[PDB]
Amino acid sequence: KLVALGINAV
Amino acid sequence: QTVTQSQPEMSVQEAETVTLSCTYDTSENDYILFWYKQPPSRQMILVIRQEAYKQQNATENRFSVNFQKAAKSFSLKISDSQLGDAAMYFCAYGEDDKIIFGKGTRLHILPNIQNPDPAVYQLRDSKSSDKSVCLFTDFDSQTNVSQSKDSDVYITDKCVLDMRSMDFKSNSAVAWSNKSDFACANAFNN
Amino acid sequence: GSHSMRYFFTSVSRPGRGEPRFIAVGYVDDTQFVRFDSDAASQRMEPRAPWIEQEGPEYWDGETRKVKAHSQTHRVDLGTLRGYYNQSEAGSHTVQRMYGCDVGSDWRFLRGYHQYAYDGKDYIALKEDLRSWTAADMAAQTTKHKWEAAHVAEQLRAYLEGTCVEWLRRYLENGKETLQRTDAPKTHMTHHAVSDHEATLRCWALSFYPAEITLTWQRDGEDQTQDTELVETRPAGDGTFQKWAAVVVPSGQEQRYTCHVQHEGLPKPLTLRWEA
Amino acid sequence: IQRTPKIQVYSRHPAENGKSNFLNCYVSGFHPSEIEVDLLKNGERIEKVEHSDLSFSEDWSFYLLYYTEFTPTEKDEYACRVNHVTLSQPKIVKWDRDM
Amino acid sequence: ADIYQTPRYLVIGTGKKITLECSQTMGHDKMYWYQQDPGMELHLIHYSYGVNSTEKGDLSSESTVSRIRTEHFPLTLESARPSHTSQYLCASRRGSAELYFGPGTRLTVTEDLKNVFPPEVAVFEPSEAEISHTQKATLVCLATGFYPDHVELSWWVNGKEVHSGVCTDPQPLKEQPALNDSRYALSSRLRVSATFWQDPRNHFRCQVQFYGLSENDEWTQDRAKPVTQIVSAEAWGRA
Repeated sequence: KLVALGINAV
Repeated sequence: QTVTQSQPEMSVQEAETVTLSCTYDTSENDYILFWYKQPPSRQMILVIRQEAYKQQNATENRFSVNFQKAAKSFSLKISDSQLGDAAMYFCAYGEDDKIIFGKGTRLHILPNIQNPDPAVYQLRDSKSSDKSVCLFTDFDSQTNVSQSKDSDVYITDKCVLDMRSMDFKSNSAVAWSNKSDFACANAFNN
Repeated sequence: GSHSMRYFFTSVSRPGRGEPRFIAVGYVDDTQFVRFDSDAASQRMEPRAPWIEQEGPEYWDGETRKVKAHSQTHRVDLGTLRGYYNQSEAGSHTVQRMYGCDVGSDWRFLRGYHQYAYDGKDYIALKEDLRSWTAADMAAQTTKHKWEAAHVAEQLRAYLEGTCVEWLRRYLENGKETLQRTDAPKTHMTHHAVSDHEATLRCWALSFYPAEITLTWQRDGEDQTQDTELVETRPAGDGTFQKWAAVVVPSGQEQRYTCHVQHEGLPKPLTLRWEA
Repeated sequence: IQRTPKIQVYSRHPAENGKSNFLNCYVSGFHPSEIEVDLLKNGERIEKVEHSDLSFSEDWSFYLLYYTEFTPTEKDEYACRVNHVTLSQPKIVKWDRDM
Repeated sequence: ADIYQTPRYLVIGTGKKITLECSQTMGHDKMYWYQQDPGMELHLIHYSYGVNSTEKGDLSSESTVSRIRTEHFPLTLESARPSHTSQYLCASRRGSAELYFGPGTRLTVTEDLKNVFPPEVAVFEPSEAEISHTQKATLVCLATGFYPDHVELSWWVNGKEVHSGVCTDPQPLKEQPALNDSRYALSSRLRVSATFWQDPRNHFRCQVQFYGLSENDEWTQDRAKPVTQIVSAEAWGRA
């Protein structure tokens, strides 16, 4: 199950 | 919808506690939840923010939340209600994308009217040119002003007034028209 | 034994010729279960091992949404980084992201990872404490601080400790009959004679799962010398793996070299001497 | 940081004549992604070859697996021809069963 | 430093094209555009991950904006229509966490630009019966026959704006509720002590900011140009 909260543009 | 606020309106006495209800639908475990206040300025302001991995506490202010993940419930508790808490309250769900809001709850705050003195007064005139206005004031906060049954007469909604320096508050509504038959004794009479 | 979930993301810009190519893959140990390819038809997260197919359409719609959000963030990233490093709008560059959890034999959280790379070189990485970032580069210092203000680490830590392990456990249950099953190595030796003075020996392990294997040659109390040739473990294509380990003996006497094979599929380690 | 492909050519099962099988070519440790990979039957040249999804190791280097069904014979020759950025010219690796 | 929306108010007339500026200096990557009807629901209408990124939510007209030279995230309605009448809320996001809303743009699209009228303001004086029975005095203020409902009423005593003792209707009234052009009416109330009212040194004013037409477009016809302006009525203490 992938990340739903935590990926941000660099 | 995905975020549900199933009470569009709520009203409470001054100095009392209210719990605005929110539930949501997600097939996800990681996310964040929010409450957002929108008073008559229409300026959206964050009230409180709950991440899905956090525990009790925070909280922090005169506003708390009762967050229950398995229940998928994110209740907002507002205690010692002041008149400044009158506003729209929204509940919201957020992921990396997106954030979506529930439909929203409009909250009214009924003042404590210590000494009710209902009365309709006629305001002198404005300057030799109407519409000369009627004024209904000093009724208690449970009182219902019904809108005008007739399209040539206009009635406003009720309205709380706060005299900060005299620590005194007052409800009121305004009525006006042309109908030559027009007097203030008949105005609010309905 | 111990287990892991890992996702691998690749974004390759395609200057002028369309939108970036984006590839995403998911694994439990050495078994792929999901994939996404921005240049396939479905535009959907797709199943790749039988046991994942069991999840309902909420899952597929969910993982399709998030993976695309990964992609979109990468698509922005490529524009960001092209700026950071003064590179030209023409010419391809690559973003890579990888993340996942480890659990031990008791199915409990061991460790987590979230690393990122630009044009194949490290860029930014979540340290093992899962509270701190490692950023070699200047541009990655910029990223560090922004993510620090955003509490990215705090979110990733959760996922890693929560969602990532819980669902790893769910997958290990559902794919129990294959994920938790071991296929032992089928081993054999072979002897290829370079020069009349020299002979080469390759120790084989075939049909094994998982990939984790160690192959140690010996001449009774010897190990790797700058001679030991140990190739990368490779996929057999059927879900098992293959690997070999060689040694050259200028010996006319291949004795007494031993190959030693170790795997979760073998109850006891194997010892293998040469034949005739 | 350009990295050049390691190339292995091998069969899924130990090879037997006239017995159906799959011919692998496993390219690894390369960067960047773009890569050209062919399976040669007597130097030219197999169609309908499939390959795994692009993934990568912990040094960020890429790996792909290319494969097609085939039935071996004592006489046919098979090799893997690979071309990449880091290579001056297509590198042909021959499949030696053992023999 | 903060997040910004311009213009605060706008009136246009159907078919015309319009752009709503939203700018933000907080370094934020994700930005969003919500549209809010008088029925108050917040509809995600566009968002964005960072520069080059745009995606829709729905709603005719504007629904794509642009995002290149900074963010900077301008919505644009090509060919406006009465449907587009609403609040337009722009917002910026810290990471994947909370939002930071701009003030909003209140947009009214009208069927004809000569449906635009400024408010007439009158102040009505406290009744002697109120004063006598209550020992307090309420002034009422009425702002009438204005379109669009883009106004900010404020009360002023002796040259300073007041807030204690004030109540303005939460929303105005359509004077002619059968029209789509309907001009509005807004009432308000300042309550003061009897002594303070009956003091002739004391000055009272009701101030209505009206937002309407601008330099850009465009006035033939008469009745004076209904440009942005302030209208006031006043009264003095009477004993």
